[PDB]
Amino acid sequence: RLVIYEREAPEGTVKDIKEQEVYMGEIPLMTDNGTFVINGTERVIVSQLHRSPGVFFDSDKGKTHSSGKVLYNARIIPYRGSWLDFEFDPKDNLFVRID
Amino acid sequence: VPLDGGRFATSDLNDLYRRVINRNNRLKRLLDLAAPDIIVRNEKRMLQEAVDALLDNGRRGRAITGSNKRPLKSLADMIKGKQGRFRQNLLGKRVDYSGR
Amino acid sequence: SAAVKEFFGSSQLSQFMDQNNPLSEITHKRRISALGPGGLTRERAGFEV
Amino acid sequence: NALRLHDEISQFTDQMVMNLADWETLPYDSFSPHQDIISSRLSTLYQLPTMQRGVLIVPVNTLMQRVCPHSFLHGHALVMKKGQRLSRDALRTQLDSAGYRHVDQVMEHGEYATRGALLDLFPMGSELPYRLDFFDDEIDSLRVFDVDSQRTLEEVEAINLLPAHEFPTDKAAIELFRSQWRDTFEVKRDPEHIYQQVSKGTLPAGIEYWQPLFFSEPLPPLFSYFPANTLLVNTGDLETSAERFQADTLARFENRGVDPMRPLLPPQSLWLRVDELFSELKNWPRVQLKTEHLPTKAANANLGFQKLPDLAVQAQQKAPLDALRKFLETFDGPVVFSVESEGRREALGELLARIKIAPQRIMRLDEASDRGRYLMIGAAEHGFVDTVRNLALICESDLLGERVARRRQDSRRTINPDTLIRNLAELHIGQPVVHLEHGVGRYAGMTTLE
Amino acid sequence: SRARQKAAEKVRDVAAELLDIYAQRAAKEGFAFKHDREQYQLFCDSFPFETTPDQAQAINAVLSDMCQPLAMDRLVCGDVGFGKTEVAMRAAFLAVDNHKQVAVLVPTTLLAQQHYDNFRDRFANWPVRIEMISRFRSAKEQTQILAEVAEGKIDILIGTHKLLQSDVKFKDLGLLIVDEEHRFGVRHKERIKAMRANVDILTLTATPIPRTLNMAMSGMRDLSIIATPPARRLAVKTFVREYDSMVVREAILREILRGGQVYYLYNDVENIQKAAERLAELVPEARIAIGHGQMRERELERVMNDFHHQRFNVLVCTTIIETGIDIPTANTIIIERADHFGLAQLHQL
RNA sequence: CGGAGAGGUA
DNA sequence: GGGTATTCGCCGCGTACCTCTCCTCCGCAAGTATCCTATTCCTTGCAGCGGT
DNA sequence: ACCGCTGCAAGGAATAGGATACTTGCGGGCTATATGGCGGCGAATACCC
Ligand SMILES: Nc1ncnc2c1ncn2[C@@H]1O[C@H](COP(=O)(O)OP(=O)(O)OP(=O)(O)O)[C@@H](O)[C@H]1O
Ligand SMILES: [Mg+2]
Repeated sequence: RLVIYEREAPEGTVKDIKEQEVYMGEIPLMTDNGTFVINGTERVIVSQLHRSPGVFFDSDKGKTHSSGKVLYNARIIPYRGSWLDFEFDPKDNLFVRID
Repeated sequence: VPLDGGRFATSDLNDLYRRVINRNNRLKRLLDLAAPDIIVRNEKRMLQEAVDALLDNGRRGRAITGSNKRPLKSLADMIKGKQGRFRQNLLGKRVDYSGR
Repeated sequence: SAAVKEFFGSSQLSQFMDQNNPLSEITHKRRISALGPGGLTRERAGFEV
Repeated sequence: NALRLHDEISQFTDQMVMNLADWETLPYDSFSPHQDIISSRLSTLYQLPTMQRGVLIVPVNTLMQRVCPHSFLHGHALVMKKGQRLSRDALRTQLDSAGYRHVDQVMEHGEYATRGALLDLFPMGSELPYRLDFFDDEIDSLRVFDVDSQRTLEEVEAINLLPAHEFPTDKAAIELFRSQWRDTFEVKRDPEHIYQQVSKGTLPAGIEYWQPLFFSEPLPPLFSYFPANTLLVNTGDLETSAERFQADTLARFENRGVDPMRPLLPPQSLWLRVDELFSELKNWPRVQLKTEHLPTKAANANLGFQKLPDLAVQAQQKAPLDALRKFLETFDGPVVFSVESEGRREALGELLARIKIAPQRIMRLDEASDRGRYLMIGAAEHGFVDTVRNLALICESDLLGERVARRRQDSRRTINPDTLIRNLAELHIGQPVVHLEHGVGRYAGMTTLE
Repeated sequence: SRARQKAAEKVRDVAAELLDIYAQRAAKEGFAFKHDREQYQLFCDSFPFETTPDQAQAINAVLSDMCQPLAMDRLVCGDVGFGKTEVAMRAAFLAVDNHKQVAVLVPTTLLAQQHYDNFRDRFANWPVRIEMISRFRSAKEQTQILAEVAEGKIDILIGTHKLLQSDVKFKDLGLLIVDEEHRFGVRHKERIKAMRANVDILTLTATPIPRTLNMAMSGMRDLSIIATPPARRLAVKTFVREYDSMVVREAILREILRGGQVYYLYNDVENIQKAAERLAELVPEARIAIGHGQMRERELERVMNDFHHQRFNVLVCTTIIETGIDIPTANTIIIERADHFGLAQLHQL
């Protein structure tokens, strides 16, 4: 439904409004079972198990620096966007890195 | 080799060779014309980059690609690795009079 | 239509149905792949995952 | 207007009509004045105390501005052509005020010599000493001689050593700028603040608008640069455009009087105030050219300069040249056609052949007769019937008057015909209806919408 | 809906026509013009400038190519505002001094008008009658210009695509000067070569469209670049900002209080009236006129004439000014929506 | 023939 | 200078076999230039028209 | 019977809406960014004298 404003009127009016059942997209339909038919070949989209978006505090268990020093780190992991990480230099500093 | 649809396969080596030959012919013409130095300089930069990508692509941090955003297969990439000539066609190879 | 046909047709998680059983179909639909986009890689996954 | 006048005046005379190349930036702008401009903005100023004839065109945008205040000009510069009828000891005392030292073997900056007839200098600006050879109250040579060998490399006619920046840039002036800065503004520690930018040696983008700090003597109002006897000719009005420019400058000052980074001097410090500007235009003998009937008195006069009659042409009438063909018979005086370019003369020479008028080409407007058609090439933009001396000037923009089309056609609307459309709504549902812009539809009821 | 009804029959094969045009080109011997030293020295002396040592190299190449028994086909690719047009005039003089009917082809009406004025300016004493044919000239002027051309009295004819409309029959065509050829397609560039094969073509452009740049880089045409910007030109400072009324206002006032003029390129005809009204409410200090190639054309004549005479400052314009409008006072362009423009387009603007 | 991807046997 | 520290980019990571699918042109929008009818509006050419 | 002045009026000219040909971009188009590795090593800064 497309509204059209008029210019010289104050902020927010209507000249006309036109609506029309516009066609957009063909979405494949899941059959009665769970299989799609995509080009005549019957496909199945399996569920995926990924790390949940959020924030996680991990640490390599002294895998580096050979001192037994645990280098704690944090990841802010969005669902969609650019990641964010904080970590510790073996000198007990604190550095950020992006993507 | 034809793809059986009237067109031909990509065959990345010929693509790299066409790139190099095109830049080289253009630079030869532009050197014949005594063009100003700012133009011939980046022409020679382009030619150096093209021959670079022909001999060994990906040894620069930048690699040029065709389809699917993977870099092309250069003449050094046809020798290296598990799929080069040495490990896939010379040390061990497919054999006639054989069954399974 | 392009962004949807690309996902349904050619993805890593839209795969050809195993169909030599009723069991194979019904246990390939209830599959939990830990791979695909936004996930780990087959030959670079350690002993702990 | 100034630019326009610089083309018009040069058409009607031959004195050296010349502008004063202003910083093309806006008040407190962020751009540099493009050093080439300064090389023509200083040179004018160096000749200005002694120009003996000619016209200098300034707008009030530049007239209200302040400029380098003496010293720096007669200290850090030397312009001199061979036609400088000047002595030896005058240059001696001016270099004395410039602080140069009398050295017979000139080798380093700030050194000068006056021996016999030949004068030597090692200027502040360059690294080359020059031999001058004044004869008989006049300069005669520009001999580029070595720092030590005293052997001429080249004989030149005119020398230009101008500073390539409007303000002094050496270390002492930088220290002065910093000291005045700490006097007025406040320094913040940031590698982009202009205090540290200048201190590190670089000049920021709009550095010219922090001019007055560098000098420690107030900038002169540009009127000190005028000769002894000028005659300020005005145009239009000044006590209306100076005020407009002052208001706009104040607007820019408050607009950019934010941003603690890069702060600004008050407009009083880089511009005359309109009160001062009219304190100074009561110090020069003045002539105002204004386009309206001034009543009667001494110091007032009226020059009968009527406008041209209705001169226009159009291809609509079978006789297009009617206004001109009827004007040019009823005119006892001469007529000068003032075509724009050279080629346009031909585009006007084959159009006045259509009514048997062949214009001579004159050079100066006072070559016209009692009775003749002439044309001259310049850049004038509108005509006039000079009814004093009966002459007329018909500029080419008085043969192309106006365009008046788009007068349309009758009726773009019909009112109260087959369907009045009074419409206190009573219409049924499904009843055909006409929207004026889209045609026929079917009315399907009231509705409510967001 | 109905716009998809048209096409798909490839109604005409172009390969056969182009091959036959070129084949007729390569067979016929060219015209070898005659060069008079002093009689062209006077034309050089009328030039109120100095030919930079690359422009005077392009000019010498063009003349020594025209005075050869073959047929020229030269591209004069040189950066914008470097004086490519004076190459065209110093070749046009050599052509028409042998009574040879130059034909200049420009891809828009305003450029046609400007070139008409410039050519009348330059050839302002030599007896060569220059005329312009376009949609500005009315149908009682075209029907006389065409009769003149056919009888062979007009000796330079500057025209838009109206030139190549099959009713324009030159008597003795001797030189074709395509100007701003990164337009015109192909058939327009060849429609004048097709009628007279051995004609000499001098192709002026600043950013040649890729086909006729490759075809110059492979030897089919010659190429004579121009560098060494002429006298005191400064590289234009380019700024890329998100659109902002304050940026627009500051840019416009900086230009106007300098005294120059502004192209405010908008490139949308339906909304250009509202855009000019909005601009004139934003900047009361300016004088604003609208210029685009969909007016009654006696209004466009007036608008771009008044612009040349400083009668207004800001010109709210479409890309009709993309093709070499000179106006040496205009010193600020403001491209309204620069995201959808080609690299060549942005460079010409 | 190449590329990308999925899965399976020992 | 010079001894040692830290970081950074390149190298590598199993064999053999089997099965499957999926991989760019061509319409839209903007501008320009022209041409082509139909409608209406000056424009004057001719006939009227009363006056002489 | 002669004349200037105008009304009809035929057409002439300009003005609209429709069609066609270029240039440009956009955008998907049936062989044209991802972030879930790690270890070794030797060369290149770098740090502390
Ligand atoms: N050698 C020169 N020295 C100084 N000025 C020159 C020189 N050659 C040309 N000019 C000036 O520079 C301007 C360039 O305009 P011109 O049309 O001649 O070239 P152009 O603008 O690049 O061509 P186009 O109009 O096709 O873009 C002209 O006004 C001309 O007067
Ligand atoms: Mg040109």
